[PDB]
Amino acid sequence: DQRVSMPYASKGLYLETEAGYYKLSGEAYGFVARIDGSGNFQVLLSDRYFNKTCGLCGNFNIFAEDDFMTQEGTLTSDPYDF
Amino acid sequence: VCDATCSTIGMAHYLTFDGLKYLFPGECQYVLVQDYCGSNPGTFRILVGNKGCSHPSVKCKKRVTILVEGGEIELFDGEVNVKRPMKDETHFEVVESGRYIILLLGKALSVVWDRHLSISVVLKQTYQEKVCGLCGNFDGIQNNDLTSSNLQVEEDPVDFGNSWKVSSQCADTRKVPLDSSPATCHNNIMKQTMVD
Amino acid sequence: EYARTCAQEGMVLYGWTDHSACSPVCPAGMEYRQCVSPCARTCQSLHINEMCQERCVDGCSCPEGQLLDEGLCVESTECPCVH
Ligand SMILES: *[C@@H]1O[C@H](CO)[C@@H](O)[C@H](O)[C@H]1NC(C)=O
Ligand SMILES: [Ca+2]
Ligand SMILES: [Ca+2]
Repeated sequence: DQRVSMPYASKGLYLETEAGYYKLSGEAYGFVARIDGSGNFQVLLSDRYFNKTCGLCGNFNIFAEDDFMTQEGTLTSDPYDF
Repeated sequence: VCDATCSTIGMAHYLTFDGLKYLFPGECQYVLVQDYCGSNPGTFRILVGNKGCSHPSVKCKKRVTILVEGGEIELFDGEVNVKRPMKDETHFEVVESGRYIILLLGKALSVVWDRHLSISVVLKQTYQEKVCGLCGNFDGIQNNDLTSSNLQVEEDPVDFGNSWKVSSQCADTRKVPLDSSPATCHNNIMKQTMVD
Repeated sequence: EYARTCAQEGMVLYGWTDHSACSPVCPAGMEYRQCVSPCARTCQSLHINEMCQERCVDGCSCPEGQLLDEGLCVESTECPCVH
């Protein structure tokens, strides 16, 4: 809850600005986030979680149809209740 | 004149050549020492990079990237790694004797690494004020080891190392309120005396 | 989005915003380049090279000169010092 300044680098999380756009790097933990001026979240993530990370950006598999596996684990046809 | 020796005692301290302990908790990547300083060729550019190391803990794995003879050999997580072999492989040498990684690079350069944190670069008579960086200038004069990149002496070393970081848009560290007790020992007088 | 999605796959595209009549927003002094290096040579910087072999990234950046200093582009002559 304490507002900090920027940039910021604690706990292996460099919180930087690149190309006038804000960045959050976690290369130890294998991810790089960022945002643009308008607001467009982006998430770069390694190959280490291939068939691991299940969530709202779906699994990191090859397929694209089966990447709605709910918090229970259920292939759903709706992109909404998921 | 004898062979001087930097060091990185613990997580966040630095011992210069002429001999000057000072405090610098950083988190960005920093220039430990180099030769490209003002009016010289710029042969070697040893760097150091820390991650999560403003408060010393079981964390703070270092990353060391050393740039000599157009090469790129670097080390972290126990082993060394070559990213770009340098031209004159003749002077190259690596001696994994005991705890250490002794590491020659020429007639007038050497490095040591205890596999965990310590960085102790060792120079010869050759330079005698040809370098700069965190470890200072290697001149014998001990109070001019705070000559920042903008060519002046500072007094508060937390502002010194902030000049020497590589990524000029990452975080400059925060001036801590000085006190003889760090975070945990602060207001925990009992524990302080078992460590003392 | 379609620009970046193709860029990530190993095949970049160029200059598409020239005629598209839409450029993504950025603060003053900069506009949207494409494939600028992340290691933007700024003003209070150490002249070091061939460590930033990172991949090339999209985003707005300064003109040819006009180095960066605290969130704005400023001409190389007026580089300050610090104490
Ligand atoms: C993925 O993981 C699941 C279980 O997590 C496993 O049943 C399956 O064989 C794996 N293969 C693919 C393509 O994800
Ligand atoms: Ca998928
Ligand atoms: Ca000195």
